[PDB]
Amino acid sequence: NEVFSRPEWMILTCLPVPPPPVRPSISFNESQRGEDDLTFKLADILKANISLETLE
Amino acid sequence: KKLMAQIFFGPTYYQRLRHMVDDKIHARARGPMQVLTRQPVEGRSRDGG
DNA sequence: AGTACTTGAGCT
RNA sequence: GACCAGGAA
DNA sequence: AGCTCAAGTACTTTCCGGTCA
Repeated sequence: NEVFSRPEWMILTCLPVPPPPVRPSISFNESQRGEDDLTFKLADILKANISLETLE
Repeated sequence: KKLMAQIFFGPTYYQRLRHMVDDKIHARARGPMQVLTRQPVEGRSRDGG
């Protein structure tokens, strides 16, 4: 569909980052974060992206 | 008055089981909500839906 | 828990 | 709160 | 090399103790 889904868009170049309510930090007491699994996976993605970016 | 029937009647070992009702009974109408889903939390203990 | 489809790999 | 494990009409 | 299959896969309920940042 030329408007809503072109094939090129099956490929990712820009990664939408979901906001905290999707990946909320379940924060026991106060001096202890407790971030959500997705927040980590994104962190990884971010990191992995920076290695590649500086590497080239 | 006498019962018209005769009854089977005697000792029989019975056991008190760990399921007691005031440990079971539960009610809720507005109350603690999950964080992720914002739906009611689970379990009598936690005061769930 | 047995059947589903679908994947997979090996043989002639 | 994830996750694992065990036990009930 | 390709092409056939058997043998490979994941997938198909209401209640009420541990370890993990």
